Formats: sequence, C-alpha cells, structure tokens
Amino acid sequence: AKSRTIGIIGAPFSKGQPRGGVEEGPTVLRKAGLLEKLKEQECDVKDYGDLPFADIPNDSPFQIVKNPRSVGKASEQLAGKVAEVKKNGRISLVLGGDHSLAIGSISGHARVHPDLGVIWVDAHTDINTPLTTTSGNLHGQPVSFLLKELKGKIPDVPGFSWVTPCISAKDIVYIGLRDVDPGEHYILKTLGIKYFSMTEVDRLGIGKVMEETLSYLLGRKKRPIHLSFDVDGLDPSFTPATGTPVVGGLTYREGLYITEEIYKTGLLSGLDIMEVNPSLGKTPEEVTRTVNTAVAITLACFGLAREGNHKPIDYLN
Amino acid sequence: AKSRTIGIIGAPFSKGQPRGGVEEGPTVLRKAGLLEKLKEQECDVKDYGDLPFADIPNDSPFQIVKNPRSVGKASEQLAGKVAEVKKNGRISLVLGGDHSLAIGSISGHARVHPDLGVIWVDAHTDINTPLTTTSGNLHGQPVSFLLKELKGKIPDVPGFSWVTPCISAKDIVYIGLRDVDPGEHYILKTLGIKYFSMTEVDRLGIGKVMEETLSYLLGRKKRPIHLSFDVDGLDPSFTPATGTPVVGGLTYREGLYITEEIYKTGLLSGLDIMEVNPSLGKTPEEVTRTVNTAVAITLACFGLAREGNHKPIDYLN
Amino acid sequence: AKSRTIGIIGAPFSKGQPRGGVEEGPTVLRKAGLLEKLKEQECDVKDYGDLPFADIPNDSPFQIVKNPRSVGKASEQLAGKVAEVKKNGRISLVLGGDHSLAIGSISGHARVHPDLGVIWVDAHTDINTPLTTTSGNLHGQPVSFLLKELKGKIPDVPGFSWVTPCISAKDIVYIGLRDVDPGEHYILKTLGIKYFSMTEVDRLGIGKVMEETLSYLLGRKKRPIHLSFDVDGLDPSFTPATGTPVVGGLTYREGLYITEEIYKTGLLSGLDIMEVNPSLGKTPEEVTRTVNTAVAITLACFGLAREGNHKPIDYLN
Ligand SMILES: O=C(O)[C@H]1NC[C@@H]2NC[C@@]21CCC[B-](O)(O)O
Ligand SMILES: O=C(O)[C@H]1NC[C@@H]2NC[C@@]21CCC[B-](O)(O)O
Ligand SMILES: O=C(O)[C@H]1NC[C@@H]2NC[C@@]21CCC[B-](O)(O)O
Ligand SMILES: [Mn+2]
Ligand SMILES: [Mn+2]
Ligand SMILES: [Mn+2]
Ligand SMILES: [Mn+2]
Ligand SMILES: [Mn+2]
Ligand SMILES: [Mn+2]
Repeated sequence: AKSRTIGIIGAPFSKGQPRGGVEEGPTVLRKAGLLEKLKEQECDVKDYGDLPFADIPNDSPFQIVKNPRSVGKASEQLAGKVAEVKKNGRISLVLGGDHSLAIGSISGHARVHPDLGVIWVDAHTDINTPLTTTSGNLHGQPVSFLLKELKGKIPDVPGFSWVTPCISAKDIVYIGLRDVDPGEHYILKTLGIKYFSMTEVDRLGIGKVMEETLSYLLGRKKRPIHLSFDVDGLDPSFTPATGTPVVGGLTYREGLYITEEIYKTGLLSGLDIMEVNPSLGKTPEEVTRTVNTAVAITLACFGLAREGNHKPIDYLN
Repeated sequence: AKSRTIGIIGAPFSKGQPRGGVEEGPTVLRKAGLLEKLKEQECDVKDYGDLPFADIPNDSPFQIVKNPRSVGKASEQLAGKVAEVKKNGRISLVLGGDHSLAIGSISGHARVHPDLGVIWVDAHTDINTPLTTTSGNLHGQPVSFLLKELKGKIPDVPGFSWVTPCISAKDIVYIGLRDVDPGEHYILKTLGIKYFSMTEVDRLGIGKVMEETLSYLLGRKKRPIHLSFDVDGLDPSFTPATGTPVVGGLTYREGLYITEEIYKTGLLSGLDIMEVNPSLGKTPEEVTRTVNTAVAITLACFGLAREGNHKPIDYLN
Repeated sequence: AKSRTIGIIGAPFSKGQPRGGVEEGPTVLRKAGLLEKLKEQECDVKDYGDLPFADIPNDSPFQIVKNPRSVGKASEQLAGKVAEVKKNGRISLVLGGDHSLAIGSISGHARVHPDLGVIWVDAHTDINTPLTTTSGNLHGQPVSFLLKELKGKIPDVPGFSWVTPCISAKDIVYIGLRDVDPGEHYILKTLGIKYFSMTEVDRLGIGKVMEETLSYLLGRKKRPIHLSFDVDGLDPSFTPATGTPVVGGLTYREGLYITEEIYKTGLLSGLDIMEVNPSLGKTPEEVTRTVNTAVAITLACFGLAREGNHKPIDYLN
C-alpha cells in the first residue's frame, strides 16, 4: 500500500552545526535494524543508499554562516535524490544528519508534489535567516530558505543559488517549540505561521493539537504530508544523544501519538528523522535509548500501532 | 464500610510465566505493611492467608502451553477462596503472582456476582488462546479462558476442565494497552471489545478515559467492579520489577487517578495486584519502587485520596 | 512595564521546619544568576539584600509548636520589607527559606493591596492551625494564620500578636495538592476553598485548571495576584532538594504553564520561591537540578515564554 511503500535515503552530514557525530545517524539507525523491522511491518522498502558528501576545501564562511557551500551542496544532492524517490511512487525517508538537510528534503519533495503540507516536529523553529542568525549554524535556518514570504530577505549565500522558496507560511505546522530566538519569534508572528509550542501542548493536549494540525492542513481537501522530525522535539529523558537538547519536551507517548495520527490519514509523503548524534550519549544506554526512540517514531509513521496490528486473515483458524 | 471491608488472598504462583520471583510478590507486599496501611485508612482487613500451591511434577506441556496442570489447579483453588471471601461480604484482594491467576480470581468472583464488569489495567490484552500463543505462557492467556464468545476456540487443556467462561466481550474494558500480539489484535477487533490503549489515553486524557470506561460499564445499571491490575500497565519508571515491561506506560498519576475513580463508584468488589516480581529489580531501589507503587495503587482502591481524607468528627474542636 | 518591575527580598530562614539548610536558598538562587537572567529578559530589578534574622535564643515551644518567636519575628520583619517594596511599585520576589515566611510575605503584600488573591502551588495545604498540627512545624501552618474564617481557631502563639487574618477563604486557590493531613482536609472542605489537587489536574489537564483558577479569582474583578510557590509542588524528579518531597507531582511543563498563564494576566504583584534546600540533594546534580527548575519557574513569572519573545524592532533589518 502507498502508505507503507518507502524509499530510504541515508544523509550522513554534520556541517550544518558544530557538534561531531550526527553524520553517524544513518549508521546507528540502520544497525538497530530499522529496514528489517519496517519490512516486518509489511512495508515495501527500497534502499537508495547513503549519499556520498564530498569534502569542500576552502569553504569560507558567508558573514558568520559556517560551511555554506558544503550545506548547500549536501541539500542540493538530497533534493535530487528525494525527487527520484518521489517519482518512484514511494514515501521518502531521510535518515540524518543535521536539520539543514530539510532544505533539500522538502525542496526535492515539492518538485514532485508542490501542494505538500509540512509538519515540523522540533523544540526549535529553525527559521533564522543568514542575517538574523547569531551562531551561523545552518541547521537553525532551513525554514528561512524554503518560505516564499521570505524571498528577498535571504541574501545570495554560496551553495544556495539552486534553492527556490517552495512553501508558503500557511503550509507549515510547528509542534514542540520551547527554544525560539527573537528574530525567529518575530518571523513567526509577522508571517502568521501556525504553531503549537509546548505551552499549546500543555493547554490543549496532544489530542486537540493533532486534530487542529490535520484540520489546518487537510481541511480544504487531501494533500501530501511532509513530516520533518527533529528528535530534540522529544524531551532529553527520551532522546538525550542530540546536539541542542531542551528540557520539558514532548513525551515518548506524545511523539508516538503524533506519528500514529499522521499514518492514519494515509497522506504521509515525505519524512525526515533528524539530529540523532550517537557521539553525544553520556552513557552507551543514552545512545541506545535515543536510537530506539527514533526507531519507534519511524515505525509508527508506517503503521505500527500501540493498540496492535494484524494480517488480514482469520487468526481463530 | 462496604468499599473498605476487604479480604486479602495471597497467591504465591509463578508457573504462568518463565521468570522466577513473581511468587514472592505477596510476601514483599505484606513486608511493605499493606494490611496496616489499609487498617490505618479505616479498612476492615481480614487475612485469608496465602494459598498453598501443591507442586505438580512431570506437568507435560499441552502443545506449546507450559505447565498447564499447575496453572489450572492454582486458579481452581483461587476460585474457591475468592468465592468464599465474596460470600462473607468482603472485597476480594488477590495478591499476585502472575496474571494467569485472573482465571481463578474472576471465575470465583463471578460465582457470587455473575453480573460483574471487568476493568483490565495492563500493557497487554492477555487474550491469546492455547492455540494463538507463540510463547505458550498462560499469564498472556487468562482473558481467552474467561470470555463466552471464545467457547469452542479454547481446546481441552489439562487442568482447565473446571473452567466455564463467565464474562462476555461487552463486560470488559482495557486501559493502558501498548504491546498487543496480532492474534490478540484480531481477537480484540473481531469481538468488538471496548479498549483504551495508550493512543486513546494520549488523545483523551485519563479524565475522559475513566468517564467513558465507567459510563460504558455502569450506565445501564449498578454492577460489581473487578479491577485486574497488572503493574506493567504503569510505565517501567514506576514499576520496573516486573516480567514484561513496556516503555511509554501510564504514569504514577494516571494509575492513582484510575483507582481513585473506581473507589468513588462504591462498586469495587474484586481486586488483583499482579506481576510484581521482586527478583527482577535492577537495584534494591527498583524493587522498593515497584512495591511502594503497587501499595499506593491498592490504597487508592480503598479510599486513599490525593486531596486528603478525614474522619466524621469536628477537627476544629 | 509593571509585570517586569521587581524587588528581590532574601529571607534566609529555617526555623519553620527541622531540616537544616533551607536558609541557603536565597544564596544558591542568586549564585545561579537569577538577577542577571531577569535583566536579560527586560526586567527592572532592585535587590533589597538578605534580611538579617537576629538569633532569638530562649524560644521554647508553645505546646508542640517549634520556634514560635523566631517564626513570628521573621514573618513580622518580612511583612514590613514586602510592604516597603510594594510601596515602591515593584513585584516583591521573596526567595526563601521555608514556607512559614508566607505569613509575613502575604500580610505585608495585603497591607498595600488588601484586594489581592492568592495562588498557592504546593503538594501540601499548609493550613494546619497550632492545635491541628501533629509535627508542630510552622511551615505547615502559614495559611491558618491568614484566613479570616479561621479567626477564633488560632490560639495566642508567642511572636504572632502582630498577625491579623488578611485573606478570605474564597480568595485562595490551591494547585498541586497530594499530601493533606486529616485536620487540613476538614478545614479545606468546611471552608469551601477552591483547590486543584493532583486528582483535579489529572481529570481536567493544567489548561482547564489555569482557566478555572484565573476565572475564579479574577472573573468578578481584576485584582493583584500573590503567587506562593513551594518548590515541592513540582515532582521530586525536577525539584528533589526540598524538605518534604511527595511523588506524582506537577511536571516541569506544568509548572511553566501555571506561571506562563499567571504572567499573561499582567496582575502578578507578589511572588514567593520557597522550600529550596541545597543540603538535601542526594547528589550535587540534584541540587543544581532543583535551583535551575526554581530559576526557570521564576523567569516564566516575569515574561519568559516557551514560544519565544522578541523586542518591538524590525529583526529583518
Ligand atoms: O539558530 C540556531 O543556531 C539556534 N536557534 C535555536 C536553537 N538553539 C540552537 C539553535 C539551532 C537548533 C537547530 B535544531 O536542533 O532545531 O535542528
Ligand atoms: O502471550 C504472551 O506471552 C505475550 N503476548 C503479549 C505480551 N508480551 C508478552 C505477552 C504476555 C503478557 C502477560 B502479562 O504481563 O500482561 O500478564
Ligand atoms: O503540618 C505538617 O508539618 C505537615 N502537613 C502536611 C505536610 N507533610 C509535612 C507537612 C508540612 C509541609 C510544609 B511545606 O513544605 O508545604 O511548606
Ligand atoms: Mn531542527
Ligand atoms: Mn531542534
Ligand atoms: Mn497481564
Ligand atoms: Mn502485562
Ligand atoms: Mn508549603
Ligand atoms: Mn510543601
């Protein structure tokens, strides 16, 4: 079935942030047996491999923005691959890798499905522009490059000339926000972007959050869903092996709830599993805890249900 | 008071599963001071002691089902004792022991109160038949032996000739489900059993889960409540000394709220505190935590409330 | 603005309870950078230093009530300091110290604003009178001395002749309750005080709790809010370094939601951060975890929103 037909893409890239190890995200997600478990859940899994990311010598910074040609090139490569997966009538599954890869993952998806709606599950908005940013880490800027309403606010940054803004400010829902920069908060308010920060999650409950998110995107008519899951969206008690952990996250339950609900529409068209850094686990159990969580999230995106699952046969015979 | 007049039944039985230690459950629960805490809570506690489970050597498996004669006998002995306690006018308080014992606890209770409704708090449905089981562990099968609709789906199991299905599919509500086998999911959905898996708990909140659970069971008319409580229903962070732990469970708070709402109906007639395995705590602290949580749950069933409690006297005098 | 103008008062007092250390609370919270953090979120902060609590040797018990002259004098000195801060048009921020200091904090606040309402975040009611108390510890009795309806039930305790009940029973809302004494529960139900114990928070969700709390206190008319935050109101998994911890507490997110909702009214006028004891950490990390949770709740009271904040400037220029 279309909802369980998947194209796997390994994106072992870390240059959108300063912390080493996140490029090993595809390796540990694979080692934990992600592909085998998905196949055991009656999925049609095709593996497009791990993208080779060539080292860019003399990748000088654009103002304070670090590794601009490397980040741009890696997303350009990813955009090409995601579009090929989408042309094959499969759901693209990107195993990251830092969140700057969303530039390519979404751009690639929009090339085949321009009517796509984006759910962004993260502690962060990742919407700083190359000029509002204060760290110059591109993993905190991919939404700025993608938004149509920010065309003219993003300067010519090396490695990004291929990029065209493909999503309107009204086509994205944020779930999980708790660490947002002033410039990001300003953009969020001025562009009238829909979001459920942790305050909204506490207020309405994950049930009402998912009802409002799906009605906000699908209300008019069914349209393809791109879910960009940053594992720091969940609390560091579940996903500690991450680069930018923020206390008071979404529980293990809420995350499964979000992903089970998205599966049920049968409209998941693109997925990103981002920011798992296995070198950032204080103990070996902290890595395994994060990896296993990222696996459960992925499995729920393709049908694994807490109430149970069964083959369409008679088990009483 | 009726909802405070209790009769304790200790069931040191472990042969319904393969992990040693669960038989020590009634001892470690008594050693925590359970009886005393209940007395000090204005409860009429009468000790019916611990049941003597006579060892059955050469208990050859029935197909894949392990130690059937032992499990059949233990529950048979438990049914007589539970029925005796119920004839005395006391709430049966069964101390487990593995969940296979729910066979004898409910059948015994049903002999005195045939109209009873069951609230099953577990991570698991325990609804496999001696044929749909892959483990052959009878603690994962007690609901299949008790359901009327599955008469003809259960074969001649040695030790279970005394068993007569005492409840219909409509007379059971599940709360806390998160690890359901395909056979069990097929049973649950074809039998059309009411359930609240963790997905429904997240969607609704425990307030609505209980309002809906109790309305569905008690709406039509007042009826006896049998709460079968598997400590693995609660997340492993509150009850880690259990044989089959599953991540993302009911919190300590939801557990107390379930039992507080059941107390408040004044219709609790049977209680099972199952699967506390003191030999499975990863530290002596993990054992005491599971035991105190199990004690806390039990006290809430018989009136202990988080807002407080007082006697019918003027305290300002 | 009025909601970000603050007068910090240190109240290094411990004789309201037996465990040494709570007097270091103002020190450790200052050392965590509270003053600096508040100024980074556009606050006008004045520090009135730590109150000298000149020793009162010869302070024998009044019945079973411990250190009454010390508890009385500390609250008398605090009341005068809080009123002086209130007269200066600043939100009084009392860093405790044990919760017995609420007598003085609220009496002093009431002196300038007699129309104030109280929000009491705690695991306990702190409503024992000198006659209902079993422990004789005054941190468990502050509310009794303040309620108009309890006048006549308060005996003549040495060091408390300055006290006049300043709040009515209908002007206090409790949140977080889970350990209430029999005498306390009797007072709570007989006076008809609005309370949301952990049972209500479970039933309703913190969103309804806050909506009902702010409507119940401000629905008739807008008046100044006094928030008295006992850190033990949160689960000991976030605030373990405290004198009287109780499991099943308010989560980290719930504490931020309560304070976020209170800040948004723009009526917060007095705040108490009580019961932080840096000697009671089982590990140095449990101490830092407690102070940081206390600091986070505080910044939330003075505007720090999880969704983010921005200045009224064009960040895109
Ligand atoms: O733009 C920035 O560098 C920062 N702004 C807010 C977060 N604190 C680190 C930030 C990035 C997080 C990216 B993320 O982990 O969400 O992929
Ligand atoms: O039939 C089985 O062995 C298995 N089926 C699903 C559960 N995972 C282990 C199972 C049993 C749980 C029993 B219980 O701990 O709930 O008492
Ligand atoms: O009267 C008492 O001592 C006890 N009554 C219930 C609580 N258990 C300890 C008590 C006080 C809590 C004070 B508190 O930490 O809230 O300031
Ligand atoms: Mn991100
Ligand atoms: Mn993030
Ligand atoms: Mn069970
Ligand atoms: Mn179970
Ligand atoms: Mn207190
Ligand atoms: Mn307290």
